[PDB]
Amino acid sequence: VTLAKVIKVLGRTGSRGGVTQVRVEFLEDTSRTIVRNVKGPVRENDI
Amino acid sequence: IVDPRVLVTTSRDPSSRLMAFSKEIRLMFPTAIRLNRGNLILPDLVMSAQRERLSDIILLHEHRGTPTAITISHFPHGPTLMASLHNVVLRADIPKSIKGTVSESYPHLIFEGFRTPLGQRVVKILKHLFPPRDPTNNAKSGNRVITFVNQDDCIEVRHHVYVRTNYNSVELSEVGPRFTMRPFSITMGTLE
Amino acid sequence: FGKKKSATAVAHVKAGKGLIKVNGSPITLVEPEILRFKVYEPLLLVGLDKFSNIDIRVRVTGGGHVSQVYAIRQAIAKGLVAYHQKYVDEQSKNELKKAFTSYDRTLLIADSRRPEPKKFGGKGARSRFQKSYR
Amino acid sequence: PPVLTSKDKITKRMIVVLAMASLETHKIDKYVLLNCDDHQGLLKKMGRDISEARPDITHQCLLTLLDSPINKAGKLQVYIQTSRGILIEVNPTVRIPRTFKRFSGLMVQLLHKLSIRSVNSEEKLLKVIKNPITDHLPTKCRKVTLSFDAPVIRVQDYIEKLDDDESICVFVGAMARGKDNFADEYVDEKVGLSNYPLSASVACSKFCHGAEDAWNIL
Amino acid sequence: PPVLTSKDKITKRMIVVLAMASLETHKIYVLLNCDDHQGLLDISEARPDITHQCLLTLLDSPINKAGKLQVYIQTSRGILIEVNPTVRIPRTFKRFSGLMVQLLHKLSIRSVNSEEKLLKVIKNPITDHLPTKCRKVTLSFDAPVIRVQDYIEKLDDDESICVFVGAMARGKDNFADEYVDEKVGLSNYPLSASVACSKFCHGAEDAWNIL
Amino acid sequence: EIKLFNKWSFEEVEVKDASLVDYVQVRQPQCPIIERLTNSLMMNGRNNGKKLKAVRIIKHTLDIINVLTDQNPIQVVVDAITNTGPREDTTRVGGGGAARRQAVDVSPLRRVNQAIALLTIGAREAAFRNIKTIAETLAEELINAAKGSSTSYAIKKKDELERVAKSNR
RNA sequence: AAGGGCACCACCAGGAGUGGAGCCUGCGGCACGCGCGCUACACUGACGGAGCCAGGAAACUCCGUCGUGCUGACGAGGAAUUCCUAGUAAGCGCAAGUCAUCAGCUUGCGUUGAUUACGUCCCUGCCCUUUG
Repeated sequence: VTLAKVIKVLGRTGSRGGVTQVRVEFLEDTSRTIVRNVKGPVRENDI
Repeated sequence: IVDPRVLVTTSRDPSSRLMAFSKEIRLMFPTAIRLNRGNLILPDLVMSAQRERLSDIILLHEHRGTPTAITISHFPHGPTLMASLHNVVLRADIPKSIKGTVSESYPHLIFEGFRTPLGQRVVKILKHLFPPRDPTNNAKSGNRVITFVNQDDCIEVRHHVYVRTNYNSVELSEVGPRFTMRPFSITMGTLE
Repeated sequence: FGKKKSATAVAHVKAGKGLIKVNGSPITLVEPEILRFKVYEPLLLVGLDKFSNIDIRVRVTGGGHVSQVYAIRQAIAKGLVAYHQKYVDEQSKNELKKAFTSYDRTLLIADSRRPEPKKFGGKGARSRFQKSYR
Repeated sequence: PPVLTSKDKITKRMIVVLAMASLETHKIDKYVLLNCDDHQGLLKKMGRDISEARPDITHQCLLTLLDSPINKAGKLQVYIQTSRGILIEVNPTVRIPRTFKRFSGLMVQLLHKLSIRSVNSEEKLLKVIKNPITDHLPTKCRKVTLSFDAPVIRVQDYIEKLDDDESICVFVGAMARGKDNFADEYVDEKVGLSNYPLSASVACSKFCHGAEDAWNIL
Repeated sequence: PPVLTSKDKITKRMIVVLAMASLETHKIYVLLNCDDHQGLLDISEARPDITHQCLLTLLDSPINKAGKLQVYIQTSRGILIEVNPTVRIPRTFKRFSGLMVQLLHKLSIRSVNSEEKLLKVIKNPITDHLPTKCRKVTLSFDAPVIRVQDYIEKLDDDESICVFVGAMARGKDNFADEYVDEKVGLSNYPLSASVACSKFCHGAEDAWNIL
Repeated sequence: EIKLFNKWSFEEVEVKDASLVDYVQVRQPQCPIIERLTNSLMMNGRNNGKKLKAVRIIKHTLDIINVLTDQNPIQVVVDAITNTGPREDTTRVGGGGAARRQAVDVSPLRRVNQAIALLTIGAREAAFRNIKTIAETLAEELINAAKGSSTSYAIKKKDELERVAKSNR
């Protein structure tokens, strides 16, 4: 579900940005939401 | 009609060994369903037949009186028959290399010892049970045959894969399962 | 009036006083307790509109324990709302009802579950015996 | 001094797993352990098990660990892990047999019966258990693989960094040679202990020493 | 790493001497030892495994690899052996015994090529072979416990350190009393001979920034 | 089916970091709200093969696990499975032979679940304190997961799973 | 070979599990091997009194005694491998077949009463084409 883009919010006005997700080597579907690290599309996700 | 679907139902006295026989005889190739619970008390068989849309059913039961008993049942009038079988612990297992095996192909049938007998029921049963899809077109590429032979009072169920050469030539290789059925109680349909 | 997964509880309805006896006892007791509430929680559950009322009570009996408990359950509020007008509420008996079932599952009708079915197999049902021919 | 076992999932402790241990019975009509002295003839004939028959290493390591203060202090348990995939738990109070001949006898018996029982007590001394090792391990446990080609560490320092409620599990290859990946699937990292190649036993003393220093054991 | 020998009497090394070593050949020759000669017999005077154990424990050490260690063996019958730091002692007791038996008969094990002597029987006492600045100590359960690292750091920049350990299963710590300056303990628990060896090696490796 | 209430009824409607709360009393993505967790804590307890007493278990484990340094009991139970889930472990590879295993989420309901039957487990595996209080091990361990929510002290593998899915990534 | 599908007799996610143990009953052998099981390693327990009720059932609830000590073979099982996605699994039990007596079987039947999934990825099977 490789986290899509990271469209945060201004500067210091965002506890954390959101992030869509699906999958490549498994699933595939729309999404966003729960996670607040700071990786990137370089990083990825799972389904 | 559509292909008849089969429902395998483990009875209250079904065990591991009998369940192994169920699994090998039945398989999702693909007109079959398995349940780990079932009973032959009743109207219950008619209930399961309607709710699961299965016109073929096999109950698995074992007591010392009737060990490894497989009660074949058809929704159509003229049904039930108990077929009990037993295996020897010394039988070697054929685990599959000979049979790369395409699941869902129309099996061939050979019956040795056809008559006349009130039996005829058994031939009718197994032909209705495993002949799957009824087509007008047949591709000649194999694969397997279901053989049933009468052995001076027991029916010998065997399954072979076909091999063909230019020597003729058909040769057979057994893939199992190998079953000797002992005939038990029978129920037959009314004329209506 | 309400049976539960092989069990069955009967409903008594005609206005009276306190002490609503289940079986022939008192929804004080009802001793297959632990979760002895969820019984006193239909009456308690009356927490939504009423406080206890002033009516009746009947006996249950079928299958086994927690079965029965869950039965007497509907049994009650499936009999507060009793038609009415002599039992439920002489008007708009959705008073309780929709309230006594905006967090219910007992008076909230019964569950489509019920024991049966096995298999020519092992235990039966679906759990077909464990075999491993060699 | 409470005896440590896998059942206990909380205590902070040091665990050594002798991975890739060479234990195998041998038929002849009597049983013995497959070993490079007796069976170098046979092994070669059959064109293999070249040094896959070094049960002595395991034997050495065991003496070395159990004889250690950290064991005497009850802050250490050991596990074995066979070439053939057999996992053993070793009761820390077991006075393992001093000689290899007597060791062999007992390992042959352990392998056939899956446990070794005290004649008076009902706790086992050795017990074959189910993989993976990671079920039996403490819940908060750091896991590492000893390796010559890994970054060298001072064990005393490596240990003082552990959360006060966090154990340490070390996998040693109880063998003469081989890739140090016998545990890649479980460990957090690999570490070296010396700029010199060590023997399994020595790696084991070195590590015990280190824990003994850091955990204040004399 | 230039090899340490009894001739070099200056260099600062650590020396371990395995005392009361059980190395008694038995005519049939092989090494006399519990396993085989249990029946034939007192088992305590026949524990060569302990020696074999310690030799592995000692020669495998980082400190020997750094060549600041020296092993000597002095049996329970007063035979004295200098071990060459670079000898790769047999790993199995059986092979060990073959070799150990031969050495006792021939008085030395020679390398199949080099002039060096992998193992040698030397004449007593052990004092005539140690370095001239050398502290003599005996290990003993019955003595004041110490931190090996601390102890080693108190040594003169020239002073070597020679510990006498008993390669035995049981017994009096007296075996080196005529030579020792001091007897000390490394633990609150009683240790096996080989474990006592690790302790010292490791503590001194630490003291000496090895490695 | 089939628990109770009262006994404290301290309903902390906050404490729910990350996602979670959007499933703190749920199941779906696959139940619904299988009573605010504590219906699964009490349920993951049926590891012999039958609830009730299990029900007791829970309850006792509760009155206990709150009596002892109260954090509103329920919020200790939430704040139990709260700061106590996995977070992007690995899972096979296939890209090799002879795999390797890469990591990632952690489908929430996971994080809750995979820590639920887990804390449940660590409990079950008494052996410390091998007392006689199932609900104690069940508590303390869950309490050593509230107070333990201060390291380590019972979960542990909690970390492991995560403090590992970093290197072999 | 290719390309693609379906399935808990196939994997994944887990659940319970046998394989270790004692006895059980089969298939061999003719001291011993392989299989289906029964009950156990115990504190969610055993043990006595008590509460109830199913298609004086038992598991089970309460009150009290034992003190995690082979107590009131076997210390949870190697390599393998079984089965199952909900009135299931799992546990607990009874009716019936068996019958003069005999159930560790079996077909059933109620009693308590989970955890699991986006599933398809790969190992096994099957299939459908094509391709020889």
